[PDB]
Amino acid sequence: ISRLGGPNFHEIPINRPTCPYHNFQRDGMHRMGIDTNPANYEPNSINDNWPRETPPGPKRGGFESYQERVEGNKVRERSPSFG
Amino acid sequence: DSLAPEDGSHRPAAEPTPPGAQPTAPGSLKAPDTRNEKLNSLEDVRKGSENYALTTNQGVRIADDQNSLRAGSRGPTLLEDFILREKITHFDHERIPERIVHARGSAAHGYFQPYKSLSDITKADFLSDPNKITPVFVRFSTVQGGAGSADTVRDIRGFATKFYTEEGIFDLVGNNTPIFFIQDAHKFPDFVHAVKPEPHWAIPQGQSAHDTFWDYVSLQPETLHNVMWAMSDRGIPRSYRTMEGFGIHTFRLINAEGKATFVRFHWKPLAGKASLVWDEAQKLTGRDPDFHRRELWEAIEAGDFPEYELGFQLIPEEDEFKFDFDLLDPTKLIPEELVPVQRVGKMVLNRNPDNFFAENEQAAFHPGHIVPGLDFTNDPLLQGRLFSYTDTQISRLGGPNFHEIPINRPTCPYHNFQRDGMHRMGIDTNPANYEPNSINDNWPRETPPGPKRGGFESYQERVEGNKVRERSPSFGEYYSHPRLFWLSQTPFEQRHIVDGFSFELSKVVRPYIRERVVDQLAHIDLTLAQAVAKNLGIELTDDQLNITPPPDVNGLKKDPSLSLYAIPDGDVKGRVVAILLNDEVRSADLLAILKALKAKGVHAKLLYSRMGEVTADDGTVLPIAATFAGAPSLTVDAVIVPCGNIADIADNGDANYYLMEAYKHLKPIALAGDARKFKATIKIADQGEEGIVEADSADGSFMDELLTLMAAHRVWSRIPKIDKIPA
Amino acid sequence: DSLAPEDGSHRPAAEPTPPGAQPTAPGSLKAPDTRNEKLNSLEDVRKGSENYALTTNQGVRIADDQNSLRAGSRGPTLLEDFILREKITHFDHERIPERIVHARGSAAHGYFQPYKSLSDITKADFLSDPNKITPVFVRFSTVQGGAGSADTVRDIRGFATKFYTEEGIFDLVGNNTPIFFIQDAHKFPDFVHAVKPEPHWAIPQGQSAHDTFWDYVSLQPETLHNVMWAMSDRGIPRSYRTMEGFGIHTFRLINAEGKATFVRFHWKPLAGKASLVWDEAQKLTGRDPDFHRRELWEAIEAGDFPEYE
Amino acid sequence: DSLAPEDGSHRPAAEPTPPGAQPTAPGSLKAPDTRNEKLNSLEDVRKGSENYALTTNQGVRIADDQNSLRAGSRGPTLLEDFILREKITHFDHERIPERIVHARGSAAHGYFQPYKSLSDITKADFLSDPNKITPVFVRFSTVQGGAGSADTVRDIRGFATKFYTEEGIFDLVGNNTPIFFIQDAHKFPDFVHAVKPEPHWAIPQGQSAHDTFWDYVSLQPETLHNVMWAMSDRGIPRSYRTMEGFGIHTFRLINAEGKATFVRFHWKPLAGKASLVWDEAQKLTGRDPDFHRRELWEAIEAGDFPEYELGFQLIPEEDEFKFDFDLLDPTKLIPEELVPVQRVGKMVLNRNPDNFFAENEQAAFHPGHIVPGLDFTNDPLLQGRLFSYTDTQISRLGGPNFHEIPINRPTCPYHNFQRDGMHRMGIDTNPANYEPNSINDNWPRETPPGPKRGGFESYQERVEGNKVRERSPSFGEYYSHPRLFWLSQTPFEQRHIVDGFSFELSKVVRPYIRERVVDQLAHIDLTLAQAVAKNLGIELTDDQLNITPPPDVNGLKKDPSLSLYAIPDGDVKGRVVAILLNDEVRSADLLAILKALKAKGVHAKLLYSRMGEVTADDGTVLPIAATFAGAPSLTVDAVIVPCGNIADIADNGDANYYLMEAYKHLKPIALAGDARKFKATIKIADQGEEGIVEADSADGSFMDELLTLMAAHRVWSRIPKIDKIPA
Ligand code: HDD
Ligand code: HDD
Ligand code: HDD
Repeated sequence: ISRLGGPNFHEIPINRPTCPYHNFQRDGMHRMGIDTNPANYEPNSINDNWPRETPPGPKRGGFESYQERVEGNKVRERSPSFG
Repeated sequence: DSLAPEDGSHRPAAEPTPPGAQPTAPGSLKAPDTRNEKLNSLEDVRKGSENYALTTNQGVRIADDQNSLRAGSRGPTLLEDFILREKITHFDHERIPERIVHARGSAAHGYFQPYKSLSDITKADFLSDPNKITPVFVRFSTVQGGAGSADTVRDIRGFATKFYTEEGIFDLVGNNTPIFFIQDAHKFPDFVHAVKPEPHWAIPQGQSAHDTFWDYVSLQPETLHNVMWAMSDRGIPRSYRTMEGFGIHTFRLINAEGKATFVRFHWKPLAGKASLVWDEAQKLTGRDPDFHRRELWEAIEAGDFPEYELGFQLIPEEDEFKFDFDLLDPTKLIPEELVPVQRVGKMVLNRNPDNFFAENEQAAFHPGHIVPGLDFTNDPLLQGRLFSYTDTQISRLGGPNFHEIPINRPTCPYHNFQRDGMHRMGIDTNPANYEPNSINDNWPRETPPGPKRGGFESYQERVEGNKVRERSPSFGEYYSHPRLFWLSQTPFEQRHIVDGFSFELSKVVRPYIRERVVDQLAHIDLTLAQAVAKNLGIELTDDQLNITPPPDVNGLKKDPSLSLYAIPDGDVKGRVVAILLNDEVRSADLLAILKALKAKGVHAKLLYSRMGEVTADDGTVLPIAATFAGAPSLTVDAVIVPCGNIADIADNGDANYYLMEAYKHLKPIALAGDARKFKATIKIADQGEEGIVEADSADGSFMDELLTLMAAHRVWSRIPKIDKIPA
Repeated sequence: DSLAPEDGSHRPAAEPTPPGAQPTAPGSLKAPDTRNEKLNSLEDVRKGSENYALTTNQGVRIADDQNSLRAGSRGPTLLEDFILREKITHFDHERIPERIVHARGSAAHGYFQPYKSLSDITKADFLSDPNKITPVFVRFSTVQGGAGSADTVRDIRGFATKFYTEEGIFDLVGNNTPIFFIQDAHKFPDFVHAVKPEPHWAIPQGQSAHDTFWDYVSLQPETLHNVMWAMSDRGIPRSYRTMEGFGIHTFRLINAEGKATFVRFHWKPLAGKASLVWDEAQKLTGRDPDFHRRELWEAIEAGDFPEYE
Repeated sequence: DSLAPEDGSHRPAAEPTPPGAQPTAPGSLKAPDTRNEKLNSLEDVRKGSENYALTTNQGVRIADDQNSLRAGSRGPTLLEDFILREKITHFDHERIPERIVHARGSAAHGYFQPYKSLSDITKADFLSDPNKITPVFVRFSTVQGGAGSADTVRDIRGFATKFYTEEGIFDLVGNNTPIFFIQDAHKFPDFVHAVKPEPHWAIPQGQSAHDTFWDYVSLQPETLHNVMWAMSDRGIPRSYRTMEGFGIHTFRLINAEGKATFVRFHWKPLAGKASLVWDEAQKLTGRDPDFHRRELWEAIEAGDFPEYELGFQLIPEEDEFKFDFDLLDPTKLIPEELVPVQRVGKMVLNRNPDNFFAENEQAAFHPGHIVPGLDFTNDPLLQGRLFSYTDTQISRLGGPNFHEIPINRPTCPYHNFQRDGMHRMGIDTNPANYEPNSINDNWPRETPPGPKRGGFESYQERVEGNKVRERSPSFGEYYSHPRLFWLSQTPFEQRHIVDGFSFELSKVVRPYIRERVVDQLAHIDLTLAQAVAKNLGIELTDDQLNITPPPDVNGLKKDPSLSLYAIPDGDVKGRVVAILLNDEVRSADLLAILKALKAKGVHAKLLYSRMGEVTADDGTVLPIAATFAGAPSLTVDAVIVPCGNIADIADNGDANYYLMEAYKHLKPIALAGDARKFKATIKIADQGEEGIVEADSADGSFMDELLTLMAAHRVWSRIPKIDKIPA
C-alpha cells in the first residue's frame, strides 16, 4: 500500500494475472480497470449475482481452506518443541 | 493595517454565550480556561497569529501577499517566485482521502469520570477510581455520505470516543443503534457498497433510498434488525446530544484475578432521546446541511455541554448460552429487561476544537485500541474490524506514524523499537532498535501482566474447531429482534417506521425489489407488512398473510427501553424557540416569554421579515436575529408569537408558512393575544387544541404550558390532523 | 443464481428511454452502439462480469464470499484468511483526495466537430476540418462544496472539456460566468479559504453565505463583478444543459503564418439559458442533492443529449 | 531482562574518543553538552528509552514481545493480535522514496559565524554581526548512487548546508566542483538519466563509467568542464572534510540601500584538500562502502570537527559583461586569479544526529530557500532548480507539510494562512485562514522591506526580450574552461585525469562513443587527447592533431587554486596510521610512535593477524583494533611497522600485502629496526628512497619525518615506481 501506492498494485502490468479476475472491489488510487457491472456488491439480483462464487472441486473450483483441527487456548507462547 | 472595526465587534467574547449571540470561534479562543490533560498537551503544536509577521513556511517574511512576481506589471509570472509556488503548492495538496465510511462527522473535546471504582470486574486503569479524570475526544458521524454531505439524513450515526488513559488509548467506536446490519466482517464491503452511491453515476448521496441498498437487504435477512432502527425515527436524530450510543459487540472486562465478564457498552444521553420527523429532516438537509455540526458546536459554546452516561450490560461467562440469541451475533441486541445497564460514569463534552481539519478530520479511532482490563470476543464482525482500522490509515493519514498526529497522541508514555515511516516526528535516541538487546540493557522492556500498570495479555479463551469459512448456525435467526423492536415502539413510532419503509421503497425503481422487501416484513409482523404493502400498491399473498410470527425473545413481547418516547425523558435545556415579531410588539409578552425561557435554559431567536431592529410598544428596541425564510421553523423546537401589531405580519406568507411548517412537524406553538388570529392558517378550532398554547397574554401560566409541551418534545396527538394542511 | 427475477425486469433496456422509465445503467451497457475514438480506446481496460467466477485480484476463485475463515464456526478469525484481508484492504483504501476545488462534479463523454476549417486564424488540428471529429469528456461542477455536497447550491459552476485531439490533449477549463473573482493567482488560496467552510468548525458546506466570504469581498472590490453573477440567478442553473460556459481568460490563436489573435472562449447552450429561483434551489438541495448529476445522466439516457456551441 | 554486561562496557563514554576506541552512538548521548539553538529546539521530539516500558504506539504496555497470539502454542495466528499487526504494519511502511539524485549522503549538526558584519553588501541577518551564531545542518552526498550505494565512488559530491537564521531558513545547496555539467535545467532529466543506471537492466550503480553517460557527454560538449573535474582526483575525495564546496551559480547579495552585488559561494576546507587514488577508491567501495559516512561521524565523535570557511567571489553589477564567459553560465568557473574569494565566516560541524532516518533521510534542502539580503539571477540552471526542490518533496516527504518534520523546521517564527495537507502538525487558532481579513485584524501581516527584519522583495532586475526557448549565444563556448582546468593541474594530477578518462572509456562498450569523446578531448588539449587515445588503442587523425586549442580564459594560462595539490595546504589532524604489530613489539618504539601521533591529532589503529591482545617486550598488553585483512591499508593514510619479533609476521602474506597496497597507493611507510626486512617486499634500495622512513628505532627524527610525509598527503614521486609492482 505504500511501496506500490495503493491496493490496485495487481493492475501494475508485471503483477497482473493472465487468467480471469472479476470481483466487487472498486476504486482505490490509480484504478485502471473500468468496471461495467451494474452491481458492486453480492448478493445482487441486478446483475443476476455475477460474478459468482464457485464451489471447491477437483479442477477450476473455488478456494476452500483445509479443515485443520484447531485446539488450544488463545496464547502468546512459543511451542516447547521449537526450543 | 487596521481592518478590524474600531468597536471591537469582530471578536467573540471568551465567555459562554447562547446560539447566535456572537460569531463562533476556535475552542481555545472561545474558552481558554477550559482545560484537561489532552488539551494542555496539544499546546506544543497550537499556533497563534496576532502580532506575528506573515511568512513562508521556511520563516521568510512576505512583503507583498497580493501579487505574483512578473517581468513588468502586465508581464509573465516568473518561475523564481518561490513565495507564490510554496503558497499554491500547499493549497494544491490540502485534501487527504476522507474516511471510507463515516466521512461526515462532528467532534469535540471533553472528559470522563467513573462513578465508582470497577476494580472488582476490570483492571482498566481509567475505571479504577472516581477521581481518575480521563480526557476524551468524541466524533459523531453519519455513515454513508461524504465529508461534504448533509447532517440530518436518514442513516445510522457513529459515536466514537477516544479515551486518553494513563495506560494507553482506548477507542470505544460505536453507533447510535445497538446492533449492526451484518454478521461477518467479510461482507462489509458488500453492505457498504450497496448503501453508498451506486457505482455508475454516484447517486444517491447520504441516502439508503435506492435500488442496491434494498436489493442487498432483500437478499440478506440478517440486515432487517438494523434496517428497522434506521427506518424508525432513530435514523433521524434531533441532535447528537439526544441519541443513544452503543459499542454493539460483546467485549470482555478482565479483572486482576483474570476473571472475564462479557460486556456490552452503552452511552445514555443525559439530555434525553429526541428525533426529528422525516419531512423536517429531509427539508433541513437543504435549509442547513450543517445543522447537527452547528448544534453541537453552539451547545458547547453556550455551556449546554453534551453529557452522556457510560453504561455496561454485564453477563457472566457461564451465562454465555442462556439467551435464545448468540451473544457474539452483532445483529442481536441484549434487551435491557433481561440484562440491565449498570451506570458506570459520565462524559461531558465541553470544548470545541481549534482547527477542524487538524483535530477532527485527522483523528483516528479504532476499536482494536483497547487497554489491559478489556478484551475482545469472537464476534465475527468485531474480529474483522480489528484488521481494518489500522490498515485504512496508511492511505488516509499517509503512513504508520498516524499516532504522532497531535490529536491521536497518547498522553501516557509510549516507547518501542519501531522506527522510520513517512513523516516521522519522534527522534529516537535509543542505541538499539531491536530487542532483545544488551546495548541499551534491553530497554524499553516488556512488563508482565498484573493488577495495575502491567502489560497486555489476552484472556486465554479455549479455541476448539476446524478452520472453516462458516456462519454459526446460532446466528441464523433474523426476525425475532426486528419484531421485538417493532412491538416496543409507540403507535406513532410504528407509523413513522411504516412511512420510512414506504418512502424508501417508493424510490426503488425495480418493483420486484420492493415486493421482496415486503415479503421480508411479512416474516416480522403482518400489520407492518400490510401497511407498507398498501402504500406501495402491493397485495400480500395468501401465503404471506399466514406466515407465523417469530418467537418472542426469552419471553419478552416488548421492551420500552427500545422506544425513543415510550418512557418520558425530555430535557428542554439547550432547546430553542423561534419568536415571531411584528413592528410594535407588546413588550410585556416578550419580557414574560424571555424570562421563563431563560429560567429553563431554553434559547430564543427573534425573527422578522427583514434584518435590523423593530421597536416595541414601550420603546424597547428589539434586535432581529434572522428573517422568517432565513431561519425556518425546521431549526427550532417550538414557535411563540407575541401580541402587538399583528396586521404587520398577518398577511406575511412567510410568517403564515412558519406556523404551518412547525404545525405539520408536531412542534408546540404558542399564540398570545391578537397572535391568535393565526389559528385560521393552521385551522385550529375556537375551543383550541392540545399542542397549541393560547391566551390573552403571555403570562407565567402560558409559558409553563409551552415549556411542558417542549419537554414532551413533539405533539404526537396532532398526527391525524396534519394530513389536511397544505405544507 | 436464481436471484434476478424471471421476467428480466432487473435489466434496463439498452435503448434511449425517458427519465424514470428504467433503472439507470453504466453507459456502455445502456448505449452499446454509441462510440467515439476515445470510448473505443478505453475498451482494453473495461471489465465485464456476466458469467465470470468471483475471484481475488490475483485470479483465485472464491468458494465462500459470505464468511471469514475462523477456528470453529464461532471461533476467532484467522490471520491466514488472505481472501478476507485482500477484500477489506481494497475497501480500506478506496478513497483518493477530492479536488481542492470543484470536488462536486458530473461528467459525460461526447464529441466535437468544427463547422468550418479555422486554418486562417489557428493551426490547431482539431479546428482544421469540418469532417474532423474530436472525442470529448466534459465535467461540470460546483466550486466550493465537497464531492458529497449538493448540486443546486448557489455557487459558480465549472465547465471543463477534455479534447482528445490528434496533436495532443486540449483541456478547456472554464466556468459558467465570463469573469473570475480575483485578478492574480497568488490570492487564490485566500479567496478559496474565504468561501470554503470556515476553519474552526468546517461550516458552511456549499455556501458563500458566511462571514469570511463577505469579509474577503468587502476588502477586495475586484471580486464584486463575479459576486454580482453569483448573486443573480446565474448562481443557480436549472441544469448543466441550460448554462453558458466561458474560458474567462484571453488566450491566443496562432496560425501557420505565426500570427497571433487574442481569443476568449465561449460555450452556448443549445437548450437555452435557464435557472431556478433561490427558494426552489435551496429546497432542492434537501429533496434531491443529486439533481443536476441525475438530470445530466437522464438526459443522455433519454437521447436529450446536452449540446453546446 | 538485564542483558547489559555488569562492567558497563556496552556503553560508550560521553567524551571525545578516537576512532575505534568506543562503539559509536547517537549524538545527544555521545555529546550531551554540545548544544545549539536548533539542537535545543529538537528536544520536544527526542525520545529516550532507558527505564521505560515497551509499548504499542497507542501507549499500551506489551507483556510478550517474542510471540504472536495463536490458538494453541502450535496454532494459527489470530487476526485479533493488534500488537503484532501494529508492529509489522510500522515495519512494512518504514521506507520513503529516496532522493532522485544525491540519495547517498551523510550529515551533521554544527554552527556558523561571520568574521565581520557584511551589512555594507548584504542585509542578510545571519551575516550582520560576528557574534551572531547560526545553527546549521549539513549533508554531504554523492550524486548518482542510491541511498545504499558506496561512498568512495568517482562522482561529484553534494555539499548542502541548512542555515537556521532568525529571518528564515537559508539553504546553500552546492557541490564540490565550481561548475555543473549542463547549462539549462530543462536537460536535467536527460543528463541524470544518462549518468544513472541504464533503464533496461539498472547497471551500473555509483558510476559514470558506462555507455549512456559518455554518449551524452560526446553529444553535449557543455558537459566537458565538469567531466574534467570528475575524471580528476576531485571525483574521489579522501573525506568530506578534505574537499572544497561551491554554490556554482552566480547569486545576488542585496544591501539595505538596495544595491545588488553578484556573488558566487565557496567553502574552503580548513583540513585542506585531499583525494584518494582511483585503485584505492574503487577497492575501498568494496572493503568499506561506508568509509566517508563513518569517517565524518568518527571525526565528530573524536572532536576533529569538520571546519569550513565560507568565502564569496564578489562582482559589481557594472562588471557583468567583463569576462570572456557569461557570469550566468553554470558550466563556467570564475578563476580566483581574476576574482579572489573574500573570507566571510566559519562553519564547524560538531554533533552527529541521533537518528539517521529522522534527521538525515528526511532533511529537505532547496536553493530557493533564500532570505532577505540574497536574491537569484537568471542562470538558466538555477532558474529551473527553484521549481524542483519544492515539488519533489511532495512525494519524497509525503506532502506540503515537510517543513513541520523536526529537522526542517525553522527556529524563527513562521505564521501564514496555509492550512491542512497530509500529516498536518500545527494546530492554527487564527479565526481567519485568508487575508485580507478583518476578523483577526489582518494578522498575521505583511511586512515592508527594510534594513533588518523586513519582508522579502525581489531585486528589480530589468527584463527585456521575447518569449524564447533559446540558449544565449554567450553560453556556446565549451573548451576553454576545461583547458584552463587541465593546465592548472600538476603533472601527476594530469596523469590521474588521463587515467580516469581512460578507465571510464574502457567500460564503454560501443567503440564509436570512445572515439567521439577522444575527438572532444582533442578540442581541449592535444597532450590530454593523445594520452587517452593511446590508452584506448586509438590513433588521432591529422585533422585532430591540428585542432587549434581554445583561447586562454581572460589571459590566464593557468590558475593554481584549481589544483588540489599545486599549493601545499596539508593538515594531519584527524588522519590515521596503521601500526602493524608483532608478538613481541619493542615497547619503546611504540611509545615514541603513539605519542608523536597523538601530539598532532593523528589517530592510530593497532593491527595484527588475529584479534585480542599481544604482549610487548616489557609486558605491556597491547589491545588489537583489527586484523590486517579486517582494516586494509585503504582505510589509513600511512603505515608504520615497529621493531620486535618481525619473524612473527615476516612471512604473513596479509602483512606483506598491506605494505604493497599502501606502497602502490602512494602512502608514507615507516619501518623501524628489523621492520626494515619488509623493504624487500616493496623493493626498496639499501640506501632508501623518498617516501619511506627508516631507522634503527622509532626515536629521534623518525616520527617527524613520517609526519612531514603525511602533511604532503601522498608520495607523488613514487608514481613511476608503482607502475610495475604486482598489487
Ligand atoms: C471491517 C471493516 C468494518 C466494519 C465491519 C465496521 N467498520 Fe467501522 N469503519 C471502518 C471499517 C469497518 C473503517 C474503514 O476502518 C473506518 C473508516 C475509516 C476509519 O478510520 O475507520 C471506520 C469508521 C467508523 C466510525 C468513525 C470513527 C471516526 O469518527 O473516525 C465509527 C463510529 C464506526 N466505524 C463504527 C462502526 C460500528 C459500531 C461498526 C459495527 C459494529 C462498524 N464500524 C463496522
Ligand atoms: C492557482 C490556482 C487556480 C486558479 C487561480 C483557479 N483554479 Fe481552477 N482548479 C485549481 C487551481 C486553480 C486546482 C487546484 O488545480 C484544481 C482542483 C483540482 C484539479 O485537478 O485542479 C482546479 C479545478 C478546476 C475546475 C474543475 C476541473 C474538473 O472538473 O476536474 C474547473 C472547471 C476550474 N478549476 C475552473 C477554473 C477557472 C475558470 C478559473 C479562473 C479563471 C480557475 N479555475 C482559477
Ligand atoms: C531541476 C532540477 C535540478 C537541477 C538542475 C539541479 N538539481 Fe540538485 N536536486 C534536485 C533537482 C535539481 C532535486 C530532485 O530536487 C533534488 C533531489 C531530492 C531533493 O530534495 O532535491 C536535488 C538534490 C540536490 C542535493 C542534495 C541535498 C541533500 O543533501 O538533500 C545537492 C547537494 C544538489 N542537488 C546540488 C545541486 C547543484 C549544486 C546543482 C547545479 C548547480 C543541481 N543540484 C542541479
